Amino acid sequence: PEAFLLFSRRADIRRISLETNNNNVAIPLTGVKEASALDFDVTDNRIYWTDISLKTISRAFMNGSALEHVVEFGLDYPEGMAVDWLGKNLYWADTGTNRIEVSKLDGQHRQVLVWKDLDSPRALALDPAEGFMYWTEWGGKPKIDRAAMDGSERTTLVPNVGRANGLTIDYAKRRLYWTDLDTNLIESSNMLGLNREVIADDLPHPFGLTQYQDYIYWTDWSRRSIERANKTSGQNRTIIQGHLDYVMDILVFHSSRQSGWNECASSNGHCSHLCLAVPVGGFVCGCPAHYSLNADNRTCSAPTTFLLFSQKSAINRMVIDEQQSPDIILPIHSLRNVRAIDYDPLDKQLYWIDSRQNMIRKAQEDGSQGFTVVVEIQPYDLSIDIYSRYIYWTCEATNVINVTRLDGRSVGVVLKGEQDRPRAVVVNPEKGYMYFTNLQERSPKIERAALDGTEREVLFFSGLSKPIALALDSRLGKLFWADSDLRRIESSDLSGANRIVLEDSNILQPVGLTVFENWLYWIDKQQQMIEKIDMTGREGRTKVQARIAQLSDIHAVKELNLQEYRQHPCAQDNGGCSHICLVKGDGTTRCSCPMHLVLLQDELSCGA
Amino acid sequence: PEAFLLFSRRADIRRISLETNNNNVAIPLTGVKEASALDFDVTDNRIYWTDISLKTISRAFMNGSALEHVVEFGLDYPEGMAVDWLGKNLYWADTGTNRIEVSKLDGQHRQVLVWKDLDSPRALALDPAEGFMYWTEWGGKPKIDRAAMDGSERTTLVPNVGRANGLTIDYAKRRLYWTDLDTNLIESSNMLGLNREVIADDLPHPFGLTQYQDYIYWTDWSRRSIERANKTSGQNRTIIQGHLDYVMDILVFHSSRQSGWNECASSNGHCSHLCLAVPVGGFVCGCPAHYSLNADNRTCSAPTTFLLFSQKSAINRMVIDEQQSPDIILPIHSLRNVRAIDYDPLDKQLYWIDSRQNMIRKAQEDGSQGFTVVVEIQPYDLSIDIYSRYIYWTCEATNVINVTRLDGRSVGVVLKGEQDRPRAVVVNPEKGYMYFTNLQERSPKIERAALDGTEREVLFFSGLSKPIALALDSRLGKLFWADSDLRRIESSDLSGANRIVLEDSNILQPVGLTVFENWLYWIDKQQQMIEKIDMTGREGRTKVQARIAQLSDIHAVKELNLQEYRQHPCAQDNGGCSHICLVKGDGTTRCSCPMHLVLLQDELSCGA
Amino acid sequence: VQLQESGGCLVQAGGSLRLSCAASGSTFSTYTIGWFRQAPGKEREFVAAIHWDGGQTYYADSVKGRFTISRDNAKNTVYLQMNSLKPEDTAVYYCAARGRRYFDFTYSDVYDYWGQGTQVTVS
Amino acid sequence: VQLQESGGCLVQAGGSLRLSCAASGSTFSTYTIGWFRQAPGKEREFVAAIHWDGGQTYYADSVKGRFTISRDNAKNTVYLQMNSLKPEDTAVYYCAARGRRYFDFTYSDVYDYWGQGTQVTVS
Ligand SMILES: *[C@@H]1O[C@H](CO)[C@@H](O[C@@H]2O[C@H](CO)[C@@H](O[C@@H]3O[C@H](CO[C@H]4O[C@H](CO)[C@@H](O)[C@H](O)[C@@H]4O)[C@@H](O)[C@H](O)[C@@H]3O)[C@H](O)[C@H]2NC(C)=O)[C@H](O)[C@H]1NC(C)=O
Ligand SMILES: *[C@@H]1O[C@H](CO)[C@@H](O[C@@H]2O[C@H](CO)[C@@H](O[C@@H]3O[C@H](CO)[C@@H](O)[C@H](O)[C@@H]3O)[C@H](O)[C@H]2NC(C)=O)[C@H](O)[C@H]1NC(C)=O
Ligand SMILES: *[C@@H]1O[C@H](CO)[C@@H](O[C@@H]2O[C@H](CO)[C@@H](O[C@@H]3O[C@H](CO)[C@@H](O)[C@H](O)[C@@H]3O)[C@H](O)[C@H]2NC(C)=O)[C@H](O)[C@H]1NC(C)=O
Ligand SMILES: *[C@@H]1O[C@H](CO)[C@@H](O[C@@H]2O[C@H](CO)[C@@H](O)[C@H](O)[C@H]2NC(C)=O)[C@H](O)[C@H]1NC(C)=O
Ligand SMILES: *[C@@H]1O[C@H](CO)[C@@H](O[C@@H]2O[C@H](CO)[C@@H](O)[C@H](O)[C@H]2NC(C)=O)[C@H](O)[C@H]1NC(C)=O
Ligand SMILES: *[C@@H]1O[C@H](CO)[C@@H](O)[C@H](O)[C@H]1NC(C)=O
Ligand SMILES: *[C@@H]1O[C@H](CO)[C@@H](O)[C@H](O)[C@H]1NC(C)=O
Ligand SMILES: *[C@@H]1O[C@H](CO)[C@@H](O)[C@H](O)[C@H]1NC(C)=O
Ligand SMILES: *[C@@H]1O[C@H](CO)[C@@H](O)[C@H](O)[C@H]1NC(C)=O
Ligand SMILES: *[C@@H]1O[C@H](CO)[C@@H](O)[C@H](O)[C@H]1NC(C)=O
Ligand SMILES: [Cl-]
Ligand SMILES: [Cl-]
Ligand SMILES: [Cl-]
Ligand SMILES: [Cl-]
Ligand SMILES: [Cl-]
Ligand SMILES: [Cl-]
Ligand SMILES: [Cl-]
Repeated sequence: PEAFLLFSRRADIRRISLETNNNNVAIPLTGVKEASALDFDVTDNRIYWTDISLKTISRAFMNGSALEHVVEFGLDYPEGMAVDWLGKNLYWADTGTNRIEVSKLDGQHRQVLVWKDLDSPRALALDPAEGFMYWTEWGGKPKIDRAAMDGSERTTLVPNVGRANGLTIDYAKRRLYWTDLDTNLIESSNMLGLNREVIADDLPHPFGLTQYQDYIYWTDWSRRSIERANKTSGQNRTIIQGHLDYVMDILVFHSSRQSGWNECASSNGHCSHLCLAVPVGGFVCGCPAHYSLNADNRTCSAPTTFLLFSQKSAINRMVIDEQQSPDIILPIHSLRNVRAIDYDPLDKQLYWIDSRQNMIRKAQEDGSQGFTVVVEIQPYDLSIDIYSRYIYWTCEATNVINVTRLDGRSVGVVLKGEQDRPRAVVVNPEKGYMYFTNLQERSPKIERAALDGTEREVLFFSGLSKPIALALDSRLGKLFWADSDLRRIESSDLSGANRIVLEDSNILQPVGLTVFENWLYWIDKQQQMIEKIDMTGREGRTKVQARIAQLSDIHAVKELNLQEYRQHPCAQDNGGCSHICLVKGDGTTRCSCPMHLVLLQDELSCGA
Repeated sequence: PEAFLLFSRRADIRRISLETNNNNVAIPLTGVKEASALDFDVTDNRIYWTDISLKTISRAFMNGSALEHVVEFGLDYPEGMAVDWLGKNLYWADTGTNRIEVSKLDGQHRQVLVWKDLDSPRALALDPAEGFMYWTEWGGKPKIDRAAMDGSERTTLVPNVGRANGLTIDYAKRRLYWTDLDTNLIESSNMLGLNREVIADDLPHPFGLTQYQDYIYWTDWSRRSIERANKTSGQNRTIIQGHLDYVMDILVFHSSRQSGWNECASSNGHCSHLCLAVPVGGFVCGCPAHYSLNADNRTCSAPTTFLLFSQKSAINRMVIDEQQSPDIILPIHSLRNVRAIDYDPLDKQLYWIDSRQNMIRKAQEDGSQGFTVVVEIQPYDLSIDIYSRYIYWTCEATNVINVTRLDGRSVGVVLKGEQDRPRAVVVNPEKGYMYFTNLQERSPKIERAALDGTEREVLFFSGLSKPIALALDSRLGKLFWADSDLRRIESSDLSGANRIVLEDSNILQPVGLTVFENWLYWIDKQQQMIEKIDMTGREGRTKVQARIAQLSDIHAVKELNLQEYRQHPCAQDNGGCSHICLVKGDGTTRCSCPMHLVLLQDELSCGA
Repeated sequence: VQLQESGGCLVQAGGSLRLSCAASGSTFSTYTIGWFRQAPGKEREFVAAIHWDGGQTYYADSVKGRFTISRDNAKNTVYLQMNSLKPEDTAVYYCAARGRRYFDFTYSDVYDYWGQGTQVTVS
Repeated sequence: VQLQESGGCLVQAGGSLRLSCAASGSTFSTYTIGWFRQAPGKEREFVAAIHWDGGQTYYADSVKGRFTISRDNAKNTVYLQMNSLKPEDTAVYYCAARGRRYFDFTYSDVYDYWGQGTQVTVS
């Protein structure tokens, strides 16, 4: 086929033929605001581009159709992006999030490859035929690093360089090319960073770089042009096209720049998800974020135990492993003001309250199958009874505890009352009780009641100011609460005995609690931190992540024991009850009702 | 010359040649969001268009140069627009404001021509060679009206029609064309609205319309096309171009559609501002809004006395005349949250406080020569001493009365107290005193003091809750305040005697006062009303305008008698005082200082 | 003016579903109500629009013959009747309104009010 | 980040004027500060921009040779030195900032912060 040049500028991606050296024509795209980096897949006739203003990476055919946004979440400044044409993978570097990530060319199986000790990666270049990837860094000390295309064996390749841009590989002659924006030079070296050469030292403002055959191409923001010169001497210079202000990136669309081969190019290396190249010309199978590679070194298993913490407009996931894998944001759409979260381990769906929309919503961790459970009212906190498939939530407007099935059908109200101000809530269906904070005027309380609203008991009425968070661990028989005004975290038995302060120092605004294994996690909204303490008392209080803005809630997810779940007497058709199924101290069950109904003489049904 | 068709669609105005093979090419414009109506001036090679989203009417050459927004204020839905190519005037119709307006083609001398009993005018067509003006109305009873191009002799031309669109005049054959969007027909009548004929009754969805030679052109939103047919039989139909979705307006750019002549084209009728055509082929001279035509019927005089009333993001002007001219919004840019307004009748400049920017700004009624006088701080109210050229304003943050020269040079603080809360303020430099409300906690007061801060006297301390507005009339010796809590407006002498309630019923939230001569105007923010009462007693309480949202202040402007102004002893260079010039009871002057200075032995200067 | 969509849920291939858009704070006699849909990783797409006063309806080619937009004579509510649902019809369906009658109804930028959207999944 | 312009006034033709842009929440090690102008009835026009870290300056053709953009070394303030002022230089001058280096500095839509602007009128 014929080679042509593609360049990005403003919200346009245009084509310049090299048969005519003119014929400027735009690629018919829509929805583009600020096109930045560019790449292509010649066998698919597809182009790829990042949008710094929209925080997206997208793709489409040259014709203009099949326009897809393959990366929409978790981006801040996606300056670098490159296509793995052999393994059919998309790589990118985010200067804001300080991450090198990979995914399929359609966006599936997104994984983080570099995240430790990485300060502002900019340009990115891939060598899949050999298994190396190269990127520039605008960190504290700018440099050019190299690593295997699975993120391993990272190393510094060129330490003595300014803030480089347009990193380009000459695959025929084994040379790296880049533009030093701090010294305004076009430089070069071999693939190990040695034999530095200055290609052009008299250019006013070079920016963006590519290479094809005997020539290098660059854009000059001062001369507002795209130019070309002999790749070795730097002479034989010529103007390709002028009057082009602030051209961000250039490349030569031709098959001769996407050559080579690896085993990922033939049946994806028998990998179930990611086939990632490693030196020399080899490959390793990869998995999505927080997934683990199986013993066959080919297939991937989803995480069974993880942490969930929410912000105002985001819900994130975090695992606890030896690798210390980075936290990710879940692709949940239309998050406005998340107030609390919960998780159903049976159907593996995430629940949350949005205070601006005043709804309780549900979705899969990948964002699909969104559903509104309850939608004036103001849901405050929620807690799921996974055995009876109920949601216990408090209404800030009507001051009630309302019970709703997972499919949205209302069960009824189990707590209403003069003076009552129910807020935080946690259910303990293993014992048949619920625990909630009662923020009555100038007399806050932590109360307990049966899951039908009966057996009301005030557990604590002193040493409280604004108890705002609640957690519970049924196996240990412990209740946990955090007081945002008094700035401390306390604990007690489920009976209410043995009240003790766990932490009361270096805590500004605790607004969430959860229990992992023997650790008590909490979030400090003002300190922007997640911390944890060892409830066995052996290890000390540790920070786990900082600089997290607008923290809202935190919730731990344990792998569901199917056997222990099916042994709960309300797990099988609600124990015969039409509404509320209550576990007794015997281990057997009762049936009860919300407050607008009454239990009939069959001791199982509720009638008005 | 060559004829071609221009059409609007989305944010683009495009060109189609009628002689050549249809070469659809876009006019290189910028900043367009939603182009709707279209017109042109062939002698200028200029095009005109309205933007419904941006609420503007703009102009540019066919090459895109000299892009100008000639109408930027006071627009809501500018659906109709037409170019007077003989008198070089711009006409437009706004469906929202319910107004037919005129101005020069560059935007100068904007005037309202039709505003009384006008319900939603849509399309607009001009016939300046004859002096007539035609428009369609989408009001309660749709019809097509006619009037002289100065706004007079308004009449109903076609009463029996639906909501018409694309009103077009065949100047050669004396017929009107329009599209009835309610019956989906293309109709035609003569210039008298009689001899109705149906041109095309089988079209799926016609919308835009224009006429050229033997042809009519129209856009069809169902067929997504621009089509053409014989203007008489409706036969010989053809498609000019397809695959054009939702084309708003069309026109033929050719000199054959801008013929004729009138006296405005030869000498502008020797009018100083506007030359407006009237039947039959004559003209009359017009003036900008609120200007008056002198006895020579050629020159225009600016309004000498008028009323100013401000909203949150607007400052408006209003006069009192026989024809009852409409109120206009002054082209003041960057208004965010206007709290109070004032006016210097000497240099004829407008002053106001913007509570969001927290500054005191100044400009003319042109909107030009904007200047910030005061720039944390929180100006609340202001009152201008037009003789000493000072502004007396209260600071809500620091609770002081601060004085500042008109050019921004600070004079100093004249009042400050431990528990003082000075808010509303009005200056009486003819007597040497100022009046201000003191909103102390659960003890609101109306106080008086000399213009230097001495002789503090509480005039009233009972019958008040939230005295929020103040006004003063020096010839009558009367003080006026309005209580927003007690919902009443009172009056008293400057001494403090004869306190009387003027109105105390049907008043929700009075937040402003002013005096014209014998009338006391006020604004009710909650009722969105401007009302007035007669102080001499002959007439009763009347409304002057309704449905005015977010009212903030109101201020009357009286024509300044310069010889009486020069007789004030502080008008001649502050009477020799370096700071505060005080009129005393005998008519002579005294010098004083702000509180951080002291008067020196020379009895004229103030030093630290 | 506020808008609230409802009716979205999981539904089989070839099945039917009716969405509704509750409206508040106006008579909407000067409004156009339009429906949009946005699938993950795709641009927002125009579906249908209707004049509250007039009854004129406008449809995208991808939903012609299958989708019908209608108006309630009683409760200030616009409906979207969706028949013959394909898997590609899976998206979050948004309700939009603008106080103007004749304009480019596919131009989503010029609409004045939007709802929270409701999710329609088709297997 | 909050910006506040100052220095605008009335100046003769051919005179000189220096504008300044104050700063708050000084994240300016990663910011580009640009100047924009807007005359009444005209589109907003790019004037000049500067990299706070780096020192690179960029100018419009209508102000080359006459205008100069600079940084303060102790104040967190960008200056716009305006020499050889023409009457058509009359406009409200706006100071804009964006937490990014190297982009189309004339693209006013992508800047993140703006000031209230200051009025310069040239006779
Ligand atoms: C557009 O549509 C027209 C029909 O609506 C096309 O036909 C033209 O029609 C005229 C008459 O309407 C015919 O021209 C001649 O008419 C005279 C009589 O002329 C007098 O009467 C007519 C009608 O009352 C009036 O308009 C005149 O001013 C006169 O007062 C006959 O004596 C001739 O024999 C001849 O018929 C033709 O049918 C035609 N005119 C032409 C071809 O010049 C018209 O052709 C269509 N135009 C296009 C561009 O397609
Ligand atoms: C507890 O939460 C449930 C929802 O989970 C609330 O039920 C909702 O209550 C409203 C008003 O009581 C119902 O609206 C009504 O619908 C009927 C039609 O059935 C209509 O005729 C009425 O005019 C009114 O619009 C709504 O349908 C219902 N929703 C469900 C899913 O049951 C309940 O009100 C909450 N309880 C308290 C005390 O807040
Ligand atoms: C009454 O209004 C005047 C302005 O009309 C206020 O004067 C302003 O006062 C501030 C300080 O409070 C001045 O800022 C100062 O600038 C000098 C440099 O000249 C600097 O050395 C100081 O450290 C301080 O930053 C400001 O320039 C001045 N403005 C004018 C036009 O004089 C006055 O503060 C107001 N009164 C009260 C009680 O607030
Ligand atoms: C858009 O360009 C693509 C790229 O070819 C076309 O989509 C497919 O292209 C492959 C070749 O890579 C063909 O085998 C397929 O048949 C194409 N798909 C379809 C549905 O035709 C597509 O044809 C182009 N679109 C237009 C309108 O030209
Ligand atoms: C764009 O067109 C306008 C109008 O055609 C040009 O402005 C003037 O046009 C007249 C003729 O109509 C010439 O006599 C003048 O010399 C033109 N003005 C100037 C300053 O040259 C305008 O020049 C055109 N602009 C471009 C870039 O082509
Ligand atoms: C580039 O320059 C080298 C000399 O350094 C020369 O040998 C080579 O032929 C040149 N190539 C082209 C394409 O001009
Ligand atoms: C390129 O450069 C070298 C020497 O400067 C030489 O081969 C030749 O003259 C130049 N031009 C071309 C077109 O090769
Ligand atoms: C997986 O990899 C390890 C080390 O790379 C290797 O020792 C092991 O044999 C591999 N697993 C299988 C099933 O081959
Ligand atoms: C169609 O147009 C021709 C001219 O091209 C005209 O003479 C003829 O009368 C028209 N025919 C009809 C049926 O309108
Ligand atoms: C102006 O016109 C009015 C009426 O149209 C007339 O009474 C008056 O005499 C005219 N004055 C002049 C100077 O033409
Ligand atoms: Cl303790
Ligand atoms: Cl951290
Ligand atoms: Cl544009
Ligand atoms: Cl004439
Ligand atoms: Cl107006
Ligand atoms: Cl530079
Ligand atoms: Cl500098």
